[PDB]
Amino acid sequence: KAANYQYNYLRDGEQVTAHTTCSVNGVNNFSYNGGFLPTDFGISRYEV
Amino acid sequence: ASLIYRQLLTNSYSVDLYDEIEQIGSGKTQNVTINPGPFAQTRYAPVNWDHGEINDS
Repeated sequence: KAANYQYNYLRDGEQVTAHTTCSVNGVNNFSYNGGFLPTDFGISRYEV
Repeated sequence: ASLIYRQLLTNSYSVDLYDEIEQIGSGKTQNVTINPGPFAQTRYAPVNWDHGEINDS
């Protein structure tokens, strides 16, 4: 998911405030089904 | 020897030929005459920075 984050740093003294948000595109999506029972553990879709 | 001045005045027409010669000799340049009317410098726009297009699902 899109993750935002703000910070600052130093660059020849002049304190620079920076603000960014990272995301992904072209993400592969793996669907693993360990078992079909209600008790079984499953992940309908996990991104990679 | 007074005729030096008379001769120079009478023969002065040859300086036209001399002017043509030096004109042919001299290199030449020219102008691209400048424009007035930068009386209004223009700023970019009202610009606001934001995160791009998040790809939600």
